[PDB]
Amino acid sequence: APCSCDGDRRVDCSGKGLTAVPEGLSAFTQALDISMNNITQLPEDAFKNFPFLEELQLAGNDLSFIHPKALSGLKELKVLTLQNNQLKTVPSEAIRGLSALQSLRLDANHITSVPEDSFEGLVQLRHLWLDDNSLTEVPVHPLSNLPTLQALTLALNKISSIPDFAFTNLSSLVVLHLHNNKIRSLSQHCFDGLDNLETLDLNYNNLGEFPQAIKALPSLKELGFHSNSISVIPDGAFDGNPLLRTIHLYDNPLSFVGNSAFHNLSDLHSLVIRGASMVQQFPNLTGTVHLESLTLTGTKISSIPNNLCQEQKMLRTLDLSYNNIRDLPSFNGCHALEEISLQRNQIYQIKEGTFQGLISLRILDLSRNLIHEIHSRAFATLGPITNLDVSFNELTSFPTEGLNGLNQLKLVGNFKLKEALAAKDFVNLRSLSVPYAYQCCAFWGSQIIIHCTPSTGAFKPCEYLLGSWMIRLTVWFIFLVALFFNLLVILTTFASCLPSSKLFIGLISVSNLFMGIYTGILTFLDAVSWGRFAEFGIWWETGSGCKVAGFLAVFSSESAIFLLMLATVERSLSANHLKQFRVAALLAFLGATVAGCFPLFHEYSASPLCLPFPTGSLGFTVTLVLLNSLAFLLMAVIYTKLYCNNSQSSMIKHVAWLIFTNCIFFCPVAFFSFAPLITAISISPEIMKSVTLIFFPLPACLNPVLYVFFNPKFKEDWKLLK
Repeated sequence: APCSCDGDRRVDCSGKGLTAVPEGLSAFTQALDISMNNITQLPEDAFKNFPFLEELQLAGNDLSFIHPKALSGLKELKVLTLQNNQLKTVPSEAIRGLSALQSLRLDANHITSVPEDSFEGLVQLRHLWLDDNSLTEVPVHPLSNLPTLQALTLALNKISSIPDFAFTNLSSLVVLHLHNNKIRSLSQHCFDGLDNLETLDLNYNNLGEFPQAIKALPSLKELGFHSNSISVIPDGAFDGNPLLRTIHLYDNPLSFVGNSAFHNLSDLHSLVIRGASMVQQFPNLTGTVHLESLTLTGTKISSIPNNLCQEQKMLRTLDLSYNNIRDLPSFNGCHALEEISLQRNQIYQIKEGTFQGLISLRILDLSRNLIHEIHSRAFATLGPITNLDVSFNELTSFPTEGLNGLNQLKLVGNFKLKEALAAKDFVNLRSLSVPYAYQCCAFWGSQIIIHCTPSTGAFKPCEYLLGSWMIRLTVWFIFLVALFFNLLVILTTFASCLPSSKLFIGLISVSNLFMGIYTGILTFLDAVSWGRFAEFGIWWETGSGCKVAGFLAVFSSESAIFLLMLATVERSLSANHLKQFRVAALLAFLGATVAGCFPLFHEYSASPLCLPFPTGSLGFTVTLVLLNSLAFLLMAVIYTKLYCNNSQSSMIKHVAWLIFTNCIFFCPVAFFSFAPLITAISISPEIMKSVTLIFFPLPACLNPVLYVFFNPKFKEDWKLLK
């Protein structure tokens, strides 16, 4: 086939790379399609062989120059297309005989300018396209020869401004597109004569002032000018546009908006305003009763008018975030509204009648406010609510009537909400997020799974504080032994009436007795609250008892590591000083106090075991660990010198055993104290909590044991005591 064909008397020579006009075709060819080839010019009477031509298509052909008699002879074709070409100037002297055109597609061309005598004889054209071009000005004079043009596009060009009386002859214009353009300014009377204009396009431009000249476009129904540089919509700017019904103005530096500028718009269907910070009061909405959305964000208004919902009967979406509203009105008569999103405001209270008559509500966003009280019956009138977001407020008690269908609930940030909510009034709940991890223990941490957020575990226990009945029974002996044997050592040491060795041993017995007092407090708490801990956990962690428990635990643990680093400096120094060793044993019992009194003011609240480093803030924990490690290193370094260096032989043996036991028993706690750094090969918190719970009070359990059944001076002093 010289050239691919079809059965509707049409030749479709696409995809062939012709270098000339096809020949030998039928004289009855209805449409000549020769697109996507490589011909650059046509001789005269190139299309004389086709007297009955209607649809000529040579787009994507890359024409360069046209002979001013080649296209002649076509006195009856309809649509001419020459896009994706490189025509520098319009065939103005060649389109004179093209008197039967209906659409001239000269877009996607290299047109830089049109001549004055263009568009003559085209009295039947309907569509004009000059898109993706390089025209510097609007062709006013040539456009004057188009009295019946129906749709004109002038976008993607290099025009900077449109002068006055530049569009009078286009009496049948209906579509005007000027997007991705550079025009900056326009005159008062530039747009006159377009009485039939219905859709106007000006977006993606740079007009710095409101195009007030739109007062003469009565038939405008779509108005898009978004992504511009406008900052004030004046007062009364849409008087001449009553049939208008869709405004586009988003992404602009709108700073101020007039109070009565949005009135008498009966066909408006949407309204979005974000960033008008200079607006102080709610706009006048008289005459606009068919609107479906009000998105007023970034504004300083303070009071919702008390009758929007008796006038806007078709409202569906209400978004008033990022405002300064303080008082909320009655929402009765808002039947079709389903998208209330009042957030980032200054509302402080919710009344009974605030949310009455809302039968179609489905979304609520009352977060980031200062609501301190909510009525019990407030939510009893609502219908099929699904989302309720009240997080990050100042609530103390949460009503529960009429919230059985809440699919998703959010409550985080209400720190003063101590009361624990029940699981009977939220049977149809899918996602919950509460202020304290122990309020989640009542939804179980059937068919579907809730997903609580502050998450429970073993360092935030939900039934037992200690663990199984093995960690329980061993903490009960470490308490009994550390109490009774320490009391016995104190009694025999400080009631025989001392040298500077015996006094130090008695003081390390006092600081072990206080540690035993701390672990006893822990086991009584576990015992009282057996079988349930949610009831007592909130009262314990946010209470004041945890402060005393932590004070005793840290004080007993660091007053016995500095009273054993001063007892190695009294043996190395026997290789005089009764006064000084007695005034340095007060500065060890008062230096210890500072550390505990300290975490009490600046923490003891990240575990129920009330310690500072079971887990680890990167403050007190790392400092305690570093100080204890250096003291133990120096303690061994000092004794190492004495190691290489009667009653003196018996005391040396006792202090060496004390230092070995205390060094050995401390390594598990130090090693597992750095849990986040190494995760202990993804060790379970339950397992490591156990070992940091048993092995921590252990050293202050055999110090008075080792000393009472294996040291010569305990026998003698016992006998001088009877």
